[PDB]
Amino acid sequence: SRFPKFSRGLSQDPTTRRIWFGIATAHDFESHDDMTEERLYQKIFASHFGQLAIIFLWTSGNLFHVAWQGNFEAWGQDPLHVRPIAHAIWDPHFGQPAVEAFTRGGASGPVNIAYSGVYQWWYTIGLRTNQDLYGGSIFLLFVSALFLIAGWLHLQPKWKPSVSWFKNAESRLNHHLSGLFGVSSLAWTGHLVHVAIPESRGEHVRWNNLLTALPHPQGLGPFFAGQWNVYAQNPDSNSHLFGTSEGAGTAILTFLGGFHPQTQSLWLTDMAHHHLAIAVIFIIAGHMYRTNFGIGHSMKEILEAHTPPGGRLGRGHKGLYDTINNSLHFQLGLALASLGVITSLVAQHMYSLPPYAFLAQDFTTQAALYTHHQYIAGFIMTGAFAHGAIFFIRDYNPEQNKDNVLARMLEHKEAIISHLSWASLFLGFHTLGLYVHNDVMLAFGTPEKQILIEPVFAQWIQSAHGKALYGFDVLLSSADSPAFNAGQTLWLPGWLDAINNNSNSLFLTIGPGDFLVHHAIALGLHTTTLILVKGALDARGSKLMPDKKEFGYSFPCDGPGRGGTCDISAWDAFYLAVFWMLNTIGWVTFYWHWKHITLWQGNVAQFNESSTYLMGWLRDYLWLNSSQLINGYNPFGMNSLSVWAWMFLFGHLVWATGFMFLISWRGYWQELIETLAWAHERTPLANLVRWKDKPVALSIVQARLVGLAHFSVGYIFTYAAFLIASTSGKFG
Amino acid sequence: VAGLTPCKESKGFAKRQKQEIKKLEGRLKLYAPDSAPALAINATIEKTKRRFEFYGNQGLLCGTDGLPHLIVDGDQAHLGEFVYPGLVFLYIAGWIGWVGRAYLIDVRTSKKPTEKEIIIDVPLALRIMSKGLTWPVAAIGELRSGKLVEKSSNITVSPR
Amino acid sequence: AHSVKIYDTCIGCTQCVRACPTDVLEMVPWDGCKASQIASAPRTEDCVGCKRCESACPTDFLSVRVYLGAETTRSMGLAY
Amino acid sequence: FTPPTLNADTPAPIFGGSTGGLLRKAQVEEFYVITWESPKEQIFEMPTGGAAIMRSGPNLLKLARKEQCLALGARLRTKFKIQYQFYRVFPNGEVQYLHPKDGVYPEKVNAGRTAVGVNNRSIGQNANPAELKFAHKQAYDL
Amino acid sequence: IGPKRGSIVKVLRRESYWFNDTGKVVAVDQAPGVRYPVVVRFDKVNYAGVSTNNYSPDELEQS
Amino acid sequence: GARFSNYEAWLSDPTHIKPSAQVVWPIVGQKILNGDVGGGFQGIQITSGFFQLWRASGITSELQLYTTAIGGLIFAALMLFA
Amino acid sequence: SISDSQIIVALVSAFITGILALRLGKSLYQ
Amino acid sequence: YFDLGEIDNTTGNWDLYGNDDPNRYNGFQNKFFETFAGAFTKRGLLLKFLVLGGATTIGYLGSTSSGDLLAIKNGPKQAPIMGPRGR
Ligand code: CLA
Ligand SMILES: CC1=C(/C=C/C(C)=C/C=C/C(C)=C/C=C/C=C(C)/C=C/C=C(C)/C=C/C2=C(C)CCCC2(C)C)C(C)(C)CCC1
Ligand code: SF4
Ligand code: SF4
Ligand code: SF4
Repeated sequence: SRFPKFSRGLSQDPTTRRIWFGIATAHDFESHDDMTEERLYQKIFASHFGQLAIIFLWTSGNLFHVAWQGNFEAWGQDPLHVRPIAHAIWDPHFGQPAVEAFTRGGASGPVNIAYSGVYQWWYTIGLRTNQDLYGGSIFLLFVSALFLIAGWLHLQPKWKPSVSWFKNAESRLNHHLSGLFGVSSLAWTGHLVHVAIPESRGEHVRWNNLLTALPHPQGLGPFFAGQWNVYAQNPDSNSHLFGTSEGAGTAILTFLGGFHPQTQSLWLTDMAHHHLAIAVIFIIAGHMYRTNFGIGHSMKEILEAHTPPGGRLGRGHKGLYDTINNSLHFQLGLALASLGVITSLVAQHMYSLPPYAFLAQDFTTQAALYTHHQYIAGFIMTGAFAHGAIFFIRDYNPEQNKDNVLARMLEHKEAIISHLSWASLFLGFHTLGLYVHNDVMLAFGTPEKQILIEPVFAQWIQSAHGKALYGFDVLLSSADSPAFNAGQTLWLPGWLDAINNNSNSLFLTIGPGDFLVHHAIALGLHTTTLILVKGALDARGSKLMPDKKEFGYSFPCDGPGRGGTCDISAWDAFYLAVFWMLNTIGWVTFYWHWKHITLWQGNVAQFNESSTYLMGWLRDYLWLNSSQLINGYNPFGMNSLSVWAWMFLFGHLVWATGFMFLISWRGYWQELIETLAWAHERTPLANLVRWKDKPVALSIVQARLVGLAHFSVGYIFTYAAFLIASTSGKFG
Repeated sequence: VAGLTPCKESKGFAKRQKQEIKKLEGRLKLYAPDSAPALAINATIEKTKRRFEFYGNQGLLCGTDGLPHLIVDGDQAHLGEFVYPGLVFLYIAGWIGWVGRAYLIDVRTSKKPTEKEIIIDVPLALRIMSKGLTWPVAAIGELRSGKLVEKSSNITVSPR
Repeated sequence: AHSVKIYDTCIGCTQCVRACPTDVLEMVPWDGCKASQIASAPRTEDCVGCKRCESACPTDFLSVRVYLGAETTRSMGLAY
Repeated sequence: FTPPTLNADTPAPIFGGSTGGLLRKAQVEEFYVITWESPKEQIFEMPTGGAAIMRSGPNLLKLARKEQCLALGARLRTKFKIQYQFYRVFPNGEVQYLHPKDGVYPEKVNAGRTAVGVNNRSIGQNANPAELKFAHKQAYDL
Repeated sequence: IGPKRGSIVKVLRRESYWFNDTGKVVAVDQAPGVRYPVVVRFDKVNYAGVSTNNYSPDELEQS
Repeated sequence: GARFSNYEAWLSDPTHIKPSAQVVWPIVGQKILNGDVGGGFQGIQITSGFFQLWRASGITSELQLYTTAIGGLIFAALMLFA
Repeated sequence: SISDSQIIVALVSAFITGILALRLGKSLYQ
Repeated sequence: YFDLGEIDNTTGNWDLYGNDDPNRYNGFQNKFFETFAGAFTKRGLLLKFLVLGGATTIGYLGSTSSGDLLAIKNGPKQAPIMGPRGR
């Protein structure tokens, strides 16, 4: 029983593949040998605890480095002219120009400038000194230690929970909606009201004076007497400076809307009310399902009773409760689908409605924070679709799902794949033809001959929000609508002042280039959805190979016969759609960074004239913003962007190195390693050294994964460098 | 509409007409006035002046960039930007789709159906390329009679 | 190592054995076809997994079927 | 069928030497010996790479893989009318006779061999993997 | 056995390339014990390039 | 070189006039590609080196280029016949 | 700014957390 | 070339460059090396003090190094470079 011990079939492999696949089949717990239901769910539960401990031990070190090597107090004194320091650098390979050039933010040595928005976050939430961040780091060290204790505890046989506890979906949803989403957002509200609002108003509220510092002039009297408007009585004025007592109000739960006029960020009183609202509604929504007390819902009978009587949905959702509850890949795919749609809702709502103080002014931090959640969301959504494919191979029972909606997806799967194919082809011919046409017209000396389409649907939606720039004047931009008159005394005085401003990123002025790149975005989502729906629905089998389910999920191919069956598996469709999410989110974040990099220095006409054709994208965005990127180090000297100039070139290595695994395939390298094995076995003084693992080439799935991971690492490092060097070196 | 001035009264659209002829007039300064390459630039200037006087007379909308923008919502002023040439397109594109569909039905009932697609039967092709003129009356006519779509019992379907 | 399975759709055309480069397949007597023979895989531990038999099988869908499972030094095709 | 015994006294074809021959897998794991009877002195293509003059009598060739024995064996079954057999030799000294097992080649049917690895169903009647979760059996071996 | 020689049948076998496709029967084996006696010829080849396949009478209907 | 070039103009003085032997048709805005190569001529500036090759061959007029073109057409018909 | 002795408190509490991470990884092995 | 009496000689188990000379040094040189390298013999013992001794020897000269010895302990020796937008 060698490594890997979870799979007996890989332990008898005498090659290097045994070393490789044991790393990659390490967390695929259900594919293990001598493996049961209880061990599956308990190992997944303790792996969740280890994941929670890693997240909290990560946050602890991102708090410890700000408290220890970062100037959080100096950034708190002046958040506009001080660069936030992540951590100090101890590199033995620096020369004296590198030590003298990485010393930023008034530090004593070479430090890294934090582009993660942790200073803006911790400032808005109430943390002011380094001692508060250190106490938070020790507290989250304790929390991660408690989660390690709980992870070890639930693997002990006294505290092992059974699968019936794990598959209790009603109790899990009630205690998740009530506890995880309700009492934590009500806990939050208690922080935002007790700590963050008085620290925005200058009052230092800590644990020593928690029971004495009253958050309102009349606290908990008007709450229980019903007059809640006392908590919205005296809001913060427009002369309020953040962190100071002057210009401040006393109301803890306002409904002002819009932005704080000095930080260009959301009001802590609004976010406190926001959390009291997504706390009351989640504790009320957490009393829905039936657990132990007679009242509630059984979701099995909800899904059984939700059948349309015309038969257009077949049996409806009958048999889907056992389908989700028995399949961990269905629950994980649903969780990652929801998580991608909310990690992208995170990205879309922290740039346009900045929630943290002095985050809108720090431009490259905002750029990093958008690109972060759009790449983490384009890998979470692809993981959702890949887990739908793994559900259809190793977890979907056609007998249990008989003529329900999930079986009817397989019944008309060629219609879904062909219509996603039509939509992708439509968007591709139209977007490419219009961009290439606008390229030809700028090439042929005639900018007026472009097909420029004003995006009047989304401009109509912006005028429906309150933008008076386009002059549609339908609702919330005209005073004759009932929605405006229902809102003009309640939230719209903040919202209209925030949306009619042209310096912020709240619902920006869009044009024909925005139309064209939104069809690029629709092309990217549609073609990624095409490959992923095609992988998920041809997961069990297809007309080329009907027994794809009996070959597992991530099998390489089926041989050169029947024309050729390369990339036939559903993992290979996931593999081909990782390139499409990289291209999609590359287009998304190209559009974001160029729409904002022209907004921040003022000349939005550069984007309005140049984004309609791809030579403007190549020249005015990829070439123009890379001026101080690749000049980070020269023969003459090196700048502070030099690490971002190396990380850019580094990306062009790793990405191109992926091509070595994605173009060249196995048997060339297998014969090459055969010649290498002969050469080592015949070389004098080196033949004495043996291998225990037989040297083989990388296997076919492993080759696609290694090329895909290299492609992804190079792709995220070329853009992390360019994006954090073409905004942080030319601020604006 | 959508914050766009008309191109006949747009100062940016008239600026692009001024700086395009001036680019071509400076190209004309290094040639003889009766020379053959100077007649091409003189024809280019008259092609440019015809273009700018055509864009302003069609009620095109020009933005702050001085460029004509198309309104594709279906505006009664803006029918010839998307709706009128879209219906012209879909008639021509449906003509391509109807005579290629009717050719495949005409060669499926043949002795060698695969030799009539590499070697396209031009008397069979040209007698239905004329018939693709009236194709909305023949596509919805086949849709109402059920001949447009095939029933799913006779369609090759990959297994679940 | 690799598991090669023969199904009852086989017509005994013998070309799966003729395409085999590691002598896995053999033709045993059978009563389910005109040729009165079906393939079998006794030496399936010698199978490299090349699926030359699946490329040479004329039955739709395939009668010989190779499932890539645990791979050893037989099924990796090494000489060192 | 009595299996043939490896004589270990028949000589080798006249070969100048190759680098594609026996590596250390021959020394510690296995190597393959193919023995065949020849009409005359011919020239054949070596499956390790090269050409050798094969003898006028019985020949012995040492190979590293079982695929090298069939690639050689099907070469001297179609180009030449030569019956061949090969063996599997282990480093402890045991010679395992491999092909043909019944004495007649596996393309031709013999009554002595039995059906193993044969399913009485088709591919479309194989069970789904969702109803065979957490078992040693899989969708094809039952 | 079989429907008829020279008749038009539709394949009900899920894993065949010619599922729900019109085929022409060229041979039915009347020997007992044969699992798939009906030999059906198709106008279109599969990915292997062949058009000849053997099906049981339970996997075909007359169309 | 015989019809669509400025080979005589380039041959008069080649240090200021760029070698050009391709004229495009003024159809869709591509007439801007007929650039100012010099010598009172508009066309695509060629980089194939034919002008310097004909200067090294002693070609002085475009009638010699037309004669070489029709002679090459004669030899192309001879290669097709062979 | 934080002090010298507070770094000692953090390093012990991370080493205690590193032991509890090592204890879970032993139990995840078994 | 197959023998069935000597299985190693017919498979490639050859000492191609080996020698069967028993000794070529003297007793004075041999007793010096086994005395000094006697505490370095056992693999489990040698792996313990190489990890523990190797961790100390990189932390010593990492910390006792000077400004001219290593530039990261020298620190900045000029005015800091101010970035754009006053940052
Ligand atoms: C009130 C009771 C209670 C509460 C607090 C929880 C709490 C939790 N359970 Mg649990 N559970 C309970 C009872 C409870 N459960 C019951 C009764 C059942 C029995 C059936 C279960 C069975 C159950 C299972 C079997 C599993 C859980 C798991 C978990 C964890 C979820 C994963 C996680 O941490 O994500 C944290 C998620 C959130 C905090 C919600 C955030 C929502 C979105 C995604 C984000 C929105 C937040 C906001 C925008 C972000 C701003 C922050 C930003 C500034 C940084 C969490 C610790 C899993 C786990 O991890 O095990 C250790 C697990 O395996 N529980
Ligand atoms: C294959 C598969 C799978 C998966 C799938 C996926 C992944 C999907 C996705 C999907 C998605 C991811 C989707 C999403 C969606 C969303 C939506 C659909 C939204 C909508 C919204 C709305 C409708 C709202 C409304 C509104 C608006 C619009 C405005 C104003 C406001 C309001 C609110 C009113 C699973 C796992 C299950 C398993 C089985 C198989
Ligand atoms: S081994 Fe490679 S080339 Fe051969 S069939 Fe599989 S994927 Fe294709
Ligand atoms: S995979 Fe190759 S070696 Fe194995 S049975 Fe098929 S043809 Fe023979
Ligand atoms: S090739 Fe296929 S049909 Fe022919 S004998 Fe082998 S398994 Fe049977």
